[PDB]
Amino acid sequence: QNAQALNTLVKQLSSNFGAISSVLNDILSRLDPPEAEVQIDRLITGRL
Amino acid sequence: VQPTESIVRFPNITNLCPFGEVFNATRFASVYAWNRKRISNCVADYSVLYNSASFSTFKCYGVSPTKLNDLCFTNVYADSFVIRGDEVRQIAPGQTGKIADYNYKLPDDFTGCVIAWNSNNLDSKGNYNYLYRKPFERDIYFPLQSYGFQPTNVGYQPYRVVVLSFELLHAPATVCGPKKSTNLVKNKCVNFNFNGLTGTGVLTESNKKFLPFQ
Amino acid sequence: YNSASFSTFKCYGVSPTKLNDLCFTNVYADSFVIRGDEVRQIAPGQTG
Amino acid sequence: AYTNSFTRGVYYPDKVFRSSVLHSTQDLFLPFFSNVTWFHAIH
Amino acid sequence: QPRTFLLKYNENGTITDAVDCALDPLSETKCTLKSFTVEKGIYQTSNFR
Ligand SMILES: *[C@@H]1O[C@H](CO)[C@@H](O)[C@H](O)[C@H]1NC(C)=O
Ligand SMILES: *[C@@H]1O[C@H](CO)[C@@H](O)[C@H](O)[C@H]1NC(C)=O
Repeated sequence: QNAQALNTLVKQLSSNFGAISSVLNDILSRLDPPEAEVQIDRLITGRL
Repeated sequence: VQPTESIVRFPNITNLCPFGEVFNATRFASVYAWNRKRISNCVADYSVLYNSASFSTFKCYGVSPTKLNDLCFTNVYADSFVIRGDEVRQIAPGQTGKIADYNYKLPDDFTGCVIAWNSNNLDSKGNYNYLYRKPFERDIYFPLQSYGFQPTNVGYQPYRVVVLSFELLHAPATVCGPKKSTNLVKNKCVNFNFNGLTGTGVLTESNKKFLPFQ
Repeated sequence: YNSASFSTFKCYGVSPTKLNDLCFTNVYADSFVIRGDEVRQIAPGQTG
Repeated sequence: AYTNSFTRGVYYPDKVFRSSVLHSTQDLFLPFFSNVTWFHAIH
Repeated sequence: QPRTFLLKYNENGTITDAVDCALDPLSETKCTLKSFTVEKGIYQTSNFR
């Protein structure tokens, strides 16, 4: 049960939550801040 | 542990990309049946395009034009065609109207740039050649029409457009920015960048048996 | 806001109707000429 | 003419190494135990 | 056809086996558990409609 809950928490980093990519470093390489923040707010909301 | 230095690892290729052969073509295609060059195995300066006074717009989606020189793509697809100056509004993802459906439907999730400019100097004469009417479909009784361009035409003037669509796949990259490679560093915490895949970590050489395509 | 002369009156973070309700520590007024095409660029997060 | 696919015709779905792991992909695959049409070069 | 497959990558990172998750109910069970071995039990693999 502990291992399943950790594996589930780690695996949830791969999810988009509606961002254009689930990788934070993609958004920061691709997008300038005024448009990047809209994508990162979706990732923060899902990861939180 | 904060990273000690940055490491940049782009492919060992230096030939400049053929954008000039798109942007200065003798004729841009009739929009009902647009044309599409593929760029691959070259170095892509985007600042030479974005800095140019020649462009009435340079609008990008899924990427910011300021960032394009950091990216490293597997292919780049450049569409080329002519439209009236009002219709540049319809060349964007999620639009509605005659250009947005009947000849050049963009994907709803497009990552790319639309680069458009007035060409009333060179496409007007009138000239009646440029013929008009799913995502990246060519829409070859049936509807056929063509634009009437005279230099006296602003919304009815000819605009030339290039649309760059970017391939962010995980394959070996081939269309990469001017950002020059560093040496590799091992057993040290570094701000690494392989083909635009940025991260931070201790790089160390591995015993893992990657198959030749991986 | 009531003048016919202003071709645009675009406000951010406040509505032009509401401004008579407010007090500010300061107003700065930044004054310049541009070509009409670049009036788009005079906004938070715009580019060019 | 027909024969069975059995479990033939799986392929590496992406350009990625993975090891000692089970990965559930969804992609265009040949379905297991489906029929495959069978033809000849000659005779 | 568009299908979910569960792929067994071995120690050397070659795919050595797979489960077609839409073939039969045992294959849905293997894919529900992300596992090629299934222990004795009752497994809620799907919802039908
Ligand atoms: C188009 O032609 C001009 C003049 O020959 C040249 O300076 C320019 O570099 C060409 N365009 C591009 C995008 O290279
Ligand atoms: C894994 O690789 C090693 C070295 O090539 C080899 O001896 C071994 O037989 C391989 N095992 C499998 C199951 O492929």
